[PDB]
Amino acid sequence: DKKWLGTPIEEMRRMPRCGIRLPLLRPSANHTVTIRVDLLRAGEVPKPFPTHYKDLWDNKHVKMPCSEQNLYPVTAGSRWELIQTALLNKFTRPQNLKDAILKYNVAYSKKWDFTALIDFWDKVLEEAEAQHLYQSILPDMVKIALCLPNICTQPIPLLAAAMNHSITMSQEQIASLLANAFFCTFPRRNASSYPDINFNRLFEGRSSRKPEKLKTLFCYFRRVTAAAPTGLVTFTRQSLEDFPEWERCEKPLTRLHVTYEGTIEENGQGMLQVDFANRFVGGGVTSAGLVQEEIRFLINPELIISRLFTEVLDHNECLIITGTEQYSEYTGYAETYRWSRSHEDGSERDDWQRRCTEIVAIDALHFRRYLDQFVPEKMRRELNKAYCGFLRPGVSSENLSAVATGNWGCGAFGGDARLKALIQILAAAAAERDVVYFTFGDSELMRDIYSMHIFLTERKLTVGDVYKLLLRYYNEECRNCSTPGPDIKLYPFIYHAVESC
Ligand SMILES: Cn1c(=O)c2c(ncn2CCCC(=O)O)n(C)c1=O
Repeated sequence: DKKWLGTPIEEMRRMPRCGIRLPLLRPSANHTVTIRVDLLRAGEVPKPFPTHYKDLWDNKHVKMPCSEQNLYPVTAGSRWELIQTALLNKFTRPQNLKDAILKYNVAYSKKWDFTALIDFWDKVLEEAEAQHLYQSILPDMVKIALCLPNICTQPIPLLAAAMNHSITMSQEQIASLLANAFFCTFPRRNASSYPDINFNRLFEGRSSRKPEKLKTLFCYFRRVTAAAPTGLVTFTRQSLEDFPEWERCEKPLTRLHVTYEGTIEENGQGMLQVDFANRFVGGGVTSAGLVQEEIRFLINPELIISRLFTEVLDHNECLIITGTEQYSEYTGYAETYRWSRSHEDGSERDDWQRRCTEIVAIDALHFRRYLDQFVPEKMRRELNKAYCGFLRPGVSSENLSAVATGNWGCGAFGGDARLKALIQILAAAAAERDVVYFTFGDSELMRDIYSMHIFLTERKLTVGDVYKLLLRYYNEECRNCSTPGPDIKLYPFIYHAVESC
């Protein structure tokens, strides 16, 4: 019968109800705020601050396509003026859009393949859908792109490695920026520690995934150019310098809800939603990937702009994004992913007019050899990564939502689900958060995670006791194991070890 086990999900803390009343929104050395805070009002489009466009062109800020420093060889010409010229033409065929984008990307005229764009327009859409795309959606997208200097007036700092810094910007500013990314306008982003931002890889090859990606993104573009979204989104890079001594951590485990049904994004509303991220945030979203991270970034595209400014994550870092809106629904996953329909996001907004949706990008390690992940160094790494993603310095536990997650770094990256579940349970306990864990049809893993959790909680083991058990497993079954897998599985080992004692 049972579709879930443990603590009822109803009993887990959610935003906005668990939330702290926010401090007043204001810019500081660690918080860039790109709108008029004095004028922020529910239901109104935020007004950019400053009033007039200010340009920085340096290695600490985004290089804006509308910068006077964005030049091209004629004698230098203004590449911004060239962009305007190229994009302010009627498109009636996909080649027209390709050629427009190539006018200010001349160096890529042989490298960039547009097959997926051509096939989407010509071979996937119905004739009327194609016509709507080129008569309405694309010209609307061009106009919001070309409005960039009136919309994004404030230089945007890069979130570079080791910085602890936030950027709070409007959904409207994001929309403008992403339309630019679609038209591949961001300079010096094509030719190494930053993800791709321009959408050029979205247009290449013949993956059956590409039409679904494109439909999902057009769903967003149609929505945000028809009526400006009125909210804000904050991006925070978080870097911890000190990590727990896990073997000494005396904290108790927290509560668990575990289910083989539901999704993170729908069932975990209001909770801290894990993005199973690439270290290059968004991974394959505007190229060939389509698993958990790429899906979330497609259905909540404001996530994608993190790639404009977020340097590759180091082992002690994460990215926390608050306020992204869901614009699409889907079915399937990976090679069966399909766009279903438009989504009307019902989420409340906090006092900064952010949707009460908090997502954290934590990248797992890739394990070439399965046993490599049980090495103490590798276990501590994953614990500390997840801990960084879950910890909110200067917030009490009662104000912290549950963590909504699942088999983080399992699948392509070769992670063990039962290990990673326990790692996350320990990270969460240390950060004083409950765990809501989704196994996506895998009912045996639901029961196993549940049985281990209740076992350890009833015997009141601490984070440190459990971590020492993981060390014993490494020392006794892994370190001098003759074979690809060890003699005894982790969970059975832990049950025998504690029941022994
Ligand atoms: C993280 N995650 C999943 O793992 C998931 C899934 N749906 C099926 N699955 C299971 C994997 C199915 C597949 O491998 O194609 N969803 C929606 C998901 O978020």
